Amino acid sequence: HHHHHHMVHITLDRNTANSWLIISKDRRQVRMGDTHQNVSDNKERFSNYPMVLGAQRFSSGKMYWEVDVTQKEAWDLGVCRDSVQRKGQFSLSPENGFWTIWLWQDSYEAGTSPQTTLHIQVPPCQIGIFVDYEAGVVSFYNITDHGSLIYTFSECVFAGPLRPFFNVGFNYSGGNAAPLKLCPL
Ligand SMILES: CN(CC(=O)N1CCCCC1)S(C)(=O)=O
Repeated sequence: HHHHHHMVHITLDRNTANSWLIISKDRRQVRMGDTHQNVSDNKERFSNYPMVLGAQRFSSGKMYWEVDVTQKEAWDLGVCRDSVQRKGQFSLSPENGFWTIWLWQDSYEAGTSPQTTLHIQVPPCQIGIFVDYEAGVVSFYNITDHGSLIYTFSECVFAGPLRPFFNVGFNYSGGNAAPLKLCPL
């Protein structure tokens, strides 16, 4: 792909984070803590899952960023509407305002309803995410495999401003403590 020149500097919004997350001082990394991180509750925090939003809002144009997923067993990545549900249980779907892919139990899937199997020969250590607001496209790229395409959501109906979306995943196994990291431009 040749989307690299639309690179944007994403930072994480602490106020949206689940209360167990630890976001680095530079707001570029996030990991699961082993306990509640001693913050007040608010209506923006994702309550049931270890999720956090980027601070940036996009309503036009072309945007690109990269995320490091090295040695994680589970995670979700993509974009979502600014007005997605924060509290309780929900599925990641375009009907609920999410355009995402994930790793779970040794398989990769796109967050359609129902979910779609992905075909990845080289497990990625970094993921590229491209959004074309006007075209209604969200695409995912395997940076470890020379930028190969993972998945394209087309005919997207965003229906609002978009925010970068992250889930570090649960750490029931003791094998999923590693962080998500926003990679430098
Ligand atoms: C289920 N987790 C503990 C927990 O209750 N929380 C952390 C995750 C978000 C909800 C809050 S664990 C064992 O760390 O994956």
